[PDB]
Amino acid sequence: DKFDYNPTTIPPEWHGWLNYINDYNPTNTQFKQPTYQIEASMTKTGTQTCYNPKGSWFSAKPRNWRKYESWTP
Amino acid sequence: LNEMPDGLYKSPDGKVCPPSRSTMKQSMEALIHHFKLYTEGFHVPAGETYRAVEAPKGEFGVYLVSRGGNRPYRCKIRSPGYAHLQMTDVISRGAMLADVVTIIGTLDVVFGEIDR
Amino acid sequence: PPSDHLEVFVNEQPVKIPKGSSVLQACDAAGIDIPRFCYHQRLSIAGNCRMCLVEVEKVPKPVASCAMPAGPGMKIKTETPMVKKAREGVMEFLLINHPLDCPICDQGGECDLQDQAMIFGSDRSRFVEAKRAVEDKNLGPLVKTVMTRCIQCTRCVRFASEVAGTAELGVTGRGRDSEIGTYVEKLMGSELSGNVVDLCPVGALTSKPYAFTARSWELKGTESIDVSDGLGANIRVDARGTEVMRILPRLNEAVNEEWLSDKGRYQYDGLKHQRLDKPMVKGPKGLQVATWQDALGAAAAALTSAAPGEVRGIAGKLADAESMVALMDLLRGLGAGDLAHEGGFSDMPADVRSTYTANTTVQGLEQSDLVLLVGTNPRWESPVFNARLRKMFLDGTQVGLVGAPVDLTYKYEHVGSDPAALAALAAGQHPFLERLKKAARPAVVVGPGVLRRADREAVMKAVHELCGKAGVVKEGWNGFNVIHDTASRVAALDMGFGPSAAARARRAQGAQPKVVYLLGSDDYSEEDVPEGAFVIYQGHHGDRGASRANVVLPGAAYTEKSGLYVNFEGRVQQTRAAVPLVGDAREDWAILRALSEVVGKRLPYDSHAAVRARLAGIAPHFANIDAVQTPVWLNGEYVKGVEALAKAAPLQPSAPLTSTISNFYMTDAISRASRTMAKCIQARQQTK
Amino acid sequence: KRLFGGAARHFYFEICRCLPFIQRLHKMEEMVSLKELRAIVKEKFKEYKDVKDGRVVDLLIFKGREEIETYLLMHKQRHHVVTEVVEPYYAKQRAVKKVTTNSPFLDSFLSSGYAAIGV
Amino acid sequence: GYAYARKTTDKDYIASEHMQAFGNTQLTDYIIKTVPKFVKMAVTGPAQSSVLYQEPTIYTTPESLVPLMVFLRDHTNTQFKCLLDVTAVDFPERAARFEVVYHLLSPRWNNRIRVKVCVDEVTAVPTLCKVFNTANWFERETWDMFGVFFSGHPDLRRILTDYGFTGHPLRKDFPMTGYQEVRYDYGKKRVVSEPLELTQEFRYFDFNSPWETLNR
Amino acid sequence: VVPTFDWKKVPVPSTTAKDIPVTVKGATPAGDLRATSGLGLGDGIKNHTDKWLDGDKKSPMEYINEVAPIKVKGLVVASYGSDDPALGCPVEYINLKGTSLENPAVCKYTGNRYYSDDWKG
Ligand code: SF4
Ligand code: SF4
Ligand code: FES
Repeated sequence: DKFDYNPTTIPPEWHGWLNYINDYNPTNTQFKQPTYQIEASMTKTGTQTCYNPKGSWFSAKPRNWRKYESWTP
Repeated sequence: LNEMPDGLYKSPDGKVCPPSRSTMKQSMEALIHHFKLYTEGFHVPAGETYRAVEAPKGEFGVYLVSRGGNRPYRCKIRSPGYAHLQMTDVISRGAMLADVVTIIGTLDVVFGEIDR
Repeated sequence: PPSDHLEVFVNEQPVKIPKGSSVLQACDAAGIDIPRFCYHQRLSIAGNCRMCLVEVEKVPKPVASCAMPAGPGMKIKTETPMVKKAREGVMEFLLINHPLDCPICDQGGECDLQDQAMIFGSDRSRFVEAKRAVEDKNLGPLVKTVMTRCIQCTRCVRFASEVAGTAELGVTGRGRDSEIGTYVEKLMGSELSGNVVDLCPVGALTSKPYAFTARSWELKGTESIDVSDGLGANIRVDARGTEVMRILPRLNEAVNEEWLSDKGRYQYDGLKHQRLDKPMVKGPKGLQVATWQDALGAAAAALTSAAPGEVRGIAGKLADAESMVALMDLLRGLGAGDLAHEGGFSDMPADVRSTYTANTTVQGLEQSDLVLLVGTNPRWESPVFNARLRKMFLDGTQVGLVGAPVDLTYKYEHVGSDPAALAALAAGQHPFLERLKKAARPAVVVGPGVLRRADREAVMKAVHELCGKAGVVKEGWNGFNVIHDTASRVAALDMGFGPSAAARARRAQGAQPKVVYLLGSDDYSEEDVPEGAFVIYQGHHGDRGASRANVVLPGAAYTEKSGLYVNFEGRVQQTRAAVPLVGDAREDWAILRALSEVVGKRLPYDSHAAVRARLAGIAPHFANIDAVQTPVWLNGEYVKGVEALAKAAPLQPSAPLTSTISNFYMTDAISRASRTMAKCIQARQQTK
Repeated sequence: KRLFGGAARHFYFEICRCLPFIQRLHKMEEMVSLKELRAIVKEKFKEYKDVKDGRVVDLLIFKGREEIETYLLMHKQRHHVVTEVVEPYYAKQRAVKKVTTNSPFLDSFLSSGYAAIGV
Repeated sequence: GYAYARKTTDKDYIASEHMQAFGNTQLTDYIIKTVPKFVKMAVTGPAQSSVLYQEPTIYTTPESLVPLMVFLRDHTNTQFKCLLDVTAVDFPERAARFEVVYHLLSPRWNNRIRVKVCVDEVTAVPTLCKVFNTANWFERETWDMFGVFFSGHPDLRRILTDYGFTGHPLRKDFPMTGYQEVRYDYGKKRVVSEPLELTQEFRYFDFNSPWETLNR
Repeated sequence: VVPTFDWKKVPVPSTTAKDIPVTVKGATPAGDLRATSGLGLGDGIKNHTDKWLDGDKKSPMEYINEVAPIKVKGLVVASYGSDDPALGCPVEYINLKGTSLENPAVCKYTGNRYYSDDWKG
């Protein structure tokens, strides 16, 4: 990405090599891939598709966090 | 760098120092001590002390008061920059405005330890 | 006495102890708290955990201090090298087979094994062999078992045999393969079956409704009272913010010792459902949310537009004394007199407090050698009181019963079942009268099902004649006791919450009210709430009384307020707020003071202290909290005074003296909303 | 003759001497007058009129002094005077004999389930 | 003004044998015998200077704190020239709930000592500004944090807390989060103090074991 | 004398009785009391996983249900959750007698399931 380059697009199997944490990359090391692994992509901050808590206005259904049930007649 | 010995780096009193992570996952006493040291903590016996260290700005000291609990009853912090900054009234007398910043710089003050 | 207190030496300090005390009790009287796992104050001595080992002079072995009696001039040492080596060795033996389960165990944070290992044990282990693994057991919906954590202290077995009386647990196998439980798949059927979770010192037996929800260090504990029955057991409520997480007993030897029934322990989950949190007024659409000003105005308009003789006020089973005196003063200020109680016998005369209270008290009943129960089932009315009756049975007190035959977990002599049998006992036809006449301190306990009867005055006259002939009440001993099963009844009798003579006459000729105030009432009879009347419901749960009302005023539960309650022995106790008020609810006496202001005749008190001072102005014993007076006894003058109530509504010698509690697990609006109580009933239904 | 050396009236005189400079520096010329300010500061003094100990009187005067120099050195501005000194006084003398016949209890009842904390 | 650089060689020693023996063993008895009216209680404990020794703690009345400190500064055997700090400890169970604590260091003989005065909330302690020049800011901080009044101070005013701050934060009955909080108001265009409200209240964890023996 | 009590004639409100939290087979008998706290009651959430997971995402409980029970020779098994004991859970010793492929034993740390054909069966 020449126009919107960002370090959050570096996968974790290249992150430790590029940050000088270890000397391992996929070209010399076979990493164990979990079946639930989510691939790395660019951050979504500043847009309206960012992470929000469950009590937020931007959620599909906001939560009222009451710990009791009210009586409805 | 030349006299670094081989051996333990932690005190072997398990009622003060937490165990290793392999020991905690294999023996019952280590897991109990891990659970208790990471929640209640050790109990310090009742008493008091003042202990000081030659910190790079001077003498840094802690006055610890113990009633016997797992929490300090009183912890007074003595900072050298607090005493060094008190002198600016007698050190800057007879100086000019462009020497105040030199005096403040040569006293070596950081306001985190001054303002606790 | 031949020196009834003997002197021993604990760490060279002289200690005087009563005779028959053990070494552990002598160490406790010296201010030393000896580690223990199998000893309990309320159970029999076992001596199998070997943690209480101390050193006695001229004995080459460590002695077990819990079991060893203390002799004269004995020298006890609790801090020698052999005592410390013994403690570390016994702890090491306790921990070799224990599972590494502290993260997933519910006792973590309040564990006797953890804390005693930290203090009296070592910091390491040398054990690298494989451990013993045990399958878990099913004991019902209230007790959860992870049996790999058992340390074979046999506290559960001794409890089930001695206090609960069911005797269903045992130790099967031998040696390392000893195993606690029932051999076949069984359900723990005792009403006092949650106490064994407290008695287990480890996480082998934990509370199933509470499981995995909280750690003990996060809980703010409040010392309150229990309102699920009339005994008023002393409890501690543990809350995390606005939510009550568990309820535990606390020590009171004059009331409940250390026990609590399963209803009083597990009904707290009904406080999270069907809660009234907003005021509502019935419109053409139905009940809908309204402001407090609007709801108070509607209630005041209905209370003022009706004639004073068309207003009735009914107190619930859980109303505190402050709200009851507020409602009583508000209705009497309007010229009304129709006061009713949901717990029945609202027209009962309350002139002398000794006639509706336990004169012997709960702890004073233990000095009785013969007990006659009249028409009561104490196992379902108050299981903690029935446990104290079993404790009295185990050390020699004989029990007889006149009433319907019931399982009481101890042997009793069935004298009869009807008031005809009571009259035959008073005349002399049954040999149990001669057993009562020769007893040093006989006792009579009358249950609330007798007072709910239409002919209760004749039955009480027969009981008084029996007590006069058998020496039940004499100089130095008063053995006449009346118990109750509802929390709010005795306070209402104390303050005078009863209907006037005109209101009793109007009910006799069949007058029907148009405005009914329901102070927390959900088990009212249909004769007292007519259809088409205006209903003001003040309460905390949405139930039968709130579905029928026109104005709903949300109040506080007993975990949210500090109200006064009096138990059946006459002791004034109080709740305390463990959580704040829920939603837009208010304090219960405060609603009635605000409503008296909106009506137009203010109550003369503006604070909690002032309404308590009004209560103390009516009856002065209300001011003495956590204490009980000695009530006046007027011999047969009181019975002579109410002979007109004996002549009218005559005796029914064929109707059996029964107990009115037919559903033990669901008695009020809180326990009816509890899912745990419903599972408790379903477990007893699916076993057939 | 005057209890504990008359130190209350001496401190009151000192504050009353200090007051017009406070009014000029904080620019409160068109908000409050010196007469009502003197009455307000007098009303601060009457709250401790029943102190039976002279050491408590000396401590109270020392603390009131330190309050008056933190007002003199512009370490609290005019909005601090508004929100802490004169509007509590005007609220305590403005709500007296209100236009509504509601008792204080019923206003508290309609406000919330609990009493108000602070100001 | 002591401990001038005198030896030009490396020194492999701390103190002399006779003076170190006197300071580590006999100093408590010496101070008690020479000035008995100044001393009301003494504790010899685990030694501020090092983990290997013992050092005294002297209790005195406020009426004799200044003469005792002058004696401890100027006497030839106790040359305590440096005052390291002044602080207080709150004991709400006592009739006099405060203990004002003074630490001292002797550069002449490598020693340390601790001096205590017990007062309540309304008893003044004499200032040590004339004896030690650092006593100024420490007494100002002690007045700020605990409300201990030091009589004879040149300018006793608060030094650490906020400008309008009433209340002494290090007392045991003062709340950890306080009573007021601070925000900007767009309407008043000023930073304003308001009564405290917390989005998440502080969770107090009560960890203490009912078998623990050390609690005093 | 002492007549039996009929529990089947005891009334239970229908709103309460239909809302009992129960369990599937797992580590308990199927249908026993499931402990719950108050979280999610205001939003009408009676399920454990729905209280923190939003959407049609695969739950952790559905992940562990796809791993078959493991055949172990012996009477007791030690569960670490990893090949390396330093990287897993504290060791759990799980009883294997009375177990089969249909009714295996489950680790309370990891949710892995084990059984043995060694208890004369
Ligand atoms: S009973 Fe539970 S909390 Fe206590 S030591 Fe055993 S595993 Fe840990
Ligand atoms: S289950 Fe608990 S009470 Fe029963 S023997 Fe085991 S450790 Fe003791
Ligand atoms: S407490 Fe005595 S042997 Fe267990």
